[PDB]
Amino acid sequence: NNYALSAQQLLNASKIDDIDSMMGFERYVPPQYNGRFDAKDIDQIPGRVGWLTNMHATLVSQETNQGISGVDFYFLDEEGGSFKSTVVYDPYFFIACNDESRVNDVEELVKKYLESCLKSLQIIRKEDLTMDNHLLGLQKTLIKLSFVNSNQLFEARKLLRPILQDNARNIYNVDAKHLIEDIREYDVPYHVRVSIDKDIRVGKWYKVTQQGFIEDTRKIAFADPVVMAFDIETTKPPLKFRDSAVDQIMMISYMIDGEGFLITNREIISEDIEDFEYTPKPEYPGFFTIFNENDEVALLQRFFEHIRDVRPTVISTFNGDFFDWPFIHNRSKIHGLDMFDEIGFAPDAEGEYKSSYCSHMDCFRWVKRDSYLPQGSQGLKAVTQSKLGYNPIELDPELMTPYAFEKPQHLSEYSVSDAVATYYLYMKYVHPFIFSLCTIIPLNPDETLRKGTGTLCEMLLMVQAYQHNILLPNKHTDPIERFYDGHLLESETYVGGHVESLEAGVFRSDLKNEFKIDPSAIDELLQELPEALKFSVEVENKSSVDKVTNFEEIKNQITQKLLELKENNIRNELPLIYHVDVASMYPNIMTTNRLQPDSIKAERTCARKLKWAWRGEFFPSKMDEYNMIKRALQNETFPNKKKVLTFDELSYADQVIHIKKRLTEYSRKVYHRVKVSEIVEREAIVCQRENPFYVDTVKSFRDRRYEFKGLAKTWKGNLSKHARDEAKKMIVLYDSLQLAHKVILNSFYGYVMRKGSRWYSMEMAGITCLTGATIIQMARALVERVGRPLELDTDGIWCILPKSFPETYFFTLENGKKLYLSYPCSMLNYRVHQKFTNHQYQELKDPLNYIYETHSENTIFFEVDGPYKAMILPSSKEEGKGIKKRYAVFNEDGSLAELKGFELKRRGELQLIKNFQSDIFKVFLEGDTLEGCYSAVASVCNRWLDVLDSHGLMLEDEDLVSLICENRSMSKTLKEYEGQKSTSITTARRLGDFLGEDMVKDKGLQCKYIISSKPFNAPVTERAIPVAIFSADIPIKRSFLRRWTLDPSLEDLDIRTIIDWGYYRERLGSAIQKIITIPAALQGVSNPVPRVEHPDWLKRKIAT
DNA sequence: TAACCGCGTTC
DNA sequence: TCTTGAACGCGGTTA
Ligand SMILES: Nc1ncnc2c1ncn2[C@H]1C[C@H](O)[C@@H](COP(=O)(O)OP(=O)(O)OP(=O)(O)O)O1
Ligand SMILES: [Ca+2]
Ligand SMILES: [Ca+2]
Ligand SMILES: [Fe+3]
Repeated sequence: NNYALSAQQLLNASKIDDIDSMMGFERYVPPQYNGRFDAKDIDQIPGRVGWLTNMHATLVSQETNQGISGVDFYFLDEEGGSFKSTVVYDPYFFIACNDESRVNDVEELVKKYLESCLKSLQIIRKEDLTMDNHLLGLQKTLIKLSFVNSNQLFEARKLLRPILQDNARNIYNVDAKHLIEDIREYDVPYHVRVSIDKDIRVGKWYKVTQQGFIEDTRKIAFADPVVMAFDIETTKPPLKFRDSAVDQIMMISYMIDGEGFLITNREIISEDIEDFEYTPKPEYPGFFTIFNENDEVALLQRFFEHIRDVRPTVISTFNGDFFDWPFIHNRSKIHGLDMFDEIGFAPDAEGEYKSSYCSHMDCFRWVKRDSYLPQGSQGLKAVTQSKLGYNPIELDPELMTPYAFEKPQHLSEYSVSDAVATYYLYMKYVHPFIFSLCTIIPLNPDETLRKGTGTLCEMLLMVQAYQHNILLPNKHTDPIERFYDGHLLESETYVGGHVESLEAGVFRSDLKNEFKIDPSAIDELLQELPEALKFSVEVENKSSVDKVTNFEEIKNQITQKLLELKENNIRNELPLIYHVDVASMYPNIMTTNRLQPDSIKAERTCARKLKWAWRGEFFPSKMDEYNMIKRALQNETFPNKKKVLTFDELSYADQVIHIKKRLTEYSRKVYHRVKVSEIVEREAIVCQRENPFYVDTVKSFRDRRYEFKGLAKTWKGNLSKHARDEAKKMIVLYDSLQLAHKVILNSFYGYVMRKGSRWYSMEMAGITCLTGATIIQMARALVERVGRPLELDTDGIWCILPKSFPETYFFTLENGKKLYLSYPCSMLNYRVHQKFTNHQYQELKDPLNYIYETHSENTIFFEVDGPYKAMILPSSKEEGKGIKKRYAVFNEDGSLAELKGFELKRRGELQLIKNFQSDIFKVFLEGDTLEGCYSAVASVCNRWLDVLDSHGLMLEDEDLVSLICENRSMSKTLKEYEGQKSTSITTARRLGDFLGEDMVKDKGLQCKYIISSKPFNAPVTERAIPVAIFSADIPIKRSFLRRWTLDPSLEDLDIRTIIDWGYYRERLGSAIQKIITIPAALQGVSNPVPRVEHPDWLKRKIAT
């Protein structure tokens, strides 16, 4: 019932109100005032001020029978206390009409059909970007159906779903039902709807008054919530995962606002623990006090009791939604405790643990979304070293439970290791970012942390659409089929970024390089030189040439250098290793071109036609064959007392899955292919006068990210003097903050392609990509002619320029100030603004009379990364091909500048290749000549080959397994890969066989394997031996080690007997080839490690 | 062979 | 239900 649901949500509400009272969040109703809610005199109006930390939807009773929708807001005050306060706002959505004439007619019919759920209805008007002449002022008439609570709203939709689907009777010559076109803004989440309409945001200060919340724009900083972070280490069966059903919590470490506490279960932890200290850097103090308890239930209850004592409004964990919280929850139930009644936490619809007064900050969600760290470096170990600057305590999870008996202090100091890292990781990186993000995104801390960047973008866009009175579009629904010249398509897409491998090998400042400069390109550069340094001064640095002392001097110094290189073109010199890269490329291409989904028109100036490249992946079959297989499927029966289902009876989508997978069979059996793919160049018109609310939202977020990037460089430019340890401290703060916004910023591009988007446009996303490829290839077309481009990717070109090429000069202003000039950079930027500027950008100057001014927009700019020391790019093993998206770059202080894509960086490759790649790359700095350098690298390669050919003799059996184990992660559970083979798959099966099916039950299983030599002549996937078998009982070992070798006579069990050493040697050989010997070949040096042979295509090209 | 896939990168 | 995109390397599969 609708009155039953409201009754259920009402006692949830009274429970929450009691938990909030317990934790200090009593509902405050402000003193009554009947005056002007004048905002300047804020300190006269009676009420209570507070920093807003949370907001949850609610249902509120009479203070009729059903409740009223509202939102509880959770504040911290100025007096060290807390309070909570409720706002009510009627849920609402809109009905649109085919004909504006009879709008009241459909308004009386809706008053009839929704009589038992509607509360009120208005006639309002919003701007529809779909509508004709909306730019001249026209608006859309809509009925605003208002409701008492969120249940009546969904109830009205359930009644209107008939009427809408119904319109999809004397035939010899309209009713009110058939004028309901669609319904709008029914989707909007309620607390989002309140936070938007009432302009309330978590993280701002408000004075709560009877007239509403008053933003107090005076307070400088946030308040200071009491923050608590906790980790739990529990018992574990050997070589098995931790199971809440069987195991029990050994200890719970935690920190509350800099003070640490460890609670221990003295029924598994042998002795008792003294209050010790763990501070791995001076800035991260950690004095812990231990609460030694007896049983678990005593441990679980010093925990629950300590939470109520401190009443924290933030609790942080690391992966606490998947492991820590559900473990504590289930072990309290077995001990007869309701965690909700004790703490207020309970799982939500996604199984994540949330409370009302207290945000649950799982940092694992931050590192995964916003850290800009590779997944290989997203464990808490790596996250501490990267972003906190020390090496935390580390302990083998197999030694964990026995060290509880044998060495309790060590396990105690690994437990507080994880807690100190978690608390300070939250306070330095997660807390400032999320709560600042909350001041602009209409969500509370829990959802700001966990929602996807696409969805964060939708929020920001929905505030904008609303505040400019723009009617929200409904969410996009995927076309269930599309057809291309009769062929059913699998994927409709566009050509994305351009990326080129051009040269491989070692390039280095100390070693000369041959260049062949195009004289005709120089001629161009000096022709455009005069206007290009005017550009560097006025548009790059935002000044005037009229104020610069030495414009002609710099203009002459470049001229002779360019002229010298024009006559003496074929030159052999040291190179300048540089990187050019467009700053926020795709956003700036959108803002420069006024690119937004509502701007894309279809034949119906103000018109900037731009091209994109459409790619379809259709089946080779004809359409006669498509209906043939559909008829085949219709005659056959499908499963679900009704487990018998017509083909027609199933949803149009699921049908497609069956048609598509049957069509892959017929195509893979009549046409020898599953997909034919085709590029089609298409053009679209982009209206330059359309409401730029989307473009302006991306412009505003771009500007927000740019400021953090500029502050980062400002401290980098201030790095000359603990100055070298405090200036470099923030380089990371600000870079993190700029990198955190990078993914959200670029999601404004991806958003227009996302499922369920409200502003879907493939045309828009394709136009951005094609423009970006045209720009990057224009830049390479010129760098070819004056240097050697090494590697190019979307918006970036690595290159060597002749040492003779003009680089850096400083303009001087009458002020005495200097302006930075990189002629390699400004020579491209000037070309970009010549060739890619939008001279059709129209913007309303006077809205009151609809008068637009037209002007020229170009925010596209390259940026120069740096004069570098060395760069090592690998080469493919196949002829002619290169390897894209991998390389290493070094700074002139020897330090590593960039490492991209190599197995060293990726999550769980074969460790041997990871340690090899960690070793050689720095060795590429040694030697005095190109060949002397390759000889230094070779010496490292032979040392590794020595390890492999010696069958790791001189290597301990503990490191030998660490070095030869590959670690692949199963994105699902083993059941879902049915009909697939992989080393990750079979090693997971063989592990379920060995240790039980209970370790095959959770997704994301880490599969650590060895490839065995036996069974010989078998595919590599059938020889993947899980690594824990060698840690097992000698009986259990020798059983499975032969069931997997298919050698029942097997007796020797030393790892060196089982391992297919020829297999790992071929892998090491491949890494030696691609990084070293084959690029060596391409730079004219004979193979530097003869023990790894060149391929026969390279052997043929030594004699030819 | 040529085609395609899963994972985790670089954009 | 909630859900940013495409390009690419590598080691495995398949017919
Ligand atoms: N996560 C991503 N999601 C969507 N598009 C991306 C993403 N990363 C990169 N791109 C797209 C849009 C980028 O503008 C473009 C080039 O990427 P990239 O050079 O790494 O960053 P950027 O140019 O956007 O900012 P910046 O160079 O200032 O750090 O490719
Ligand atoms: Ca842990
Ligand atoms: Ca860029
Ligand atoms: Fe137009």
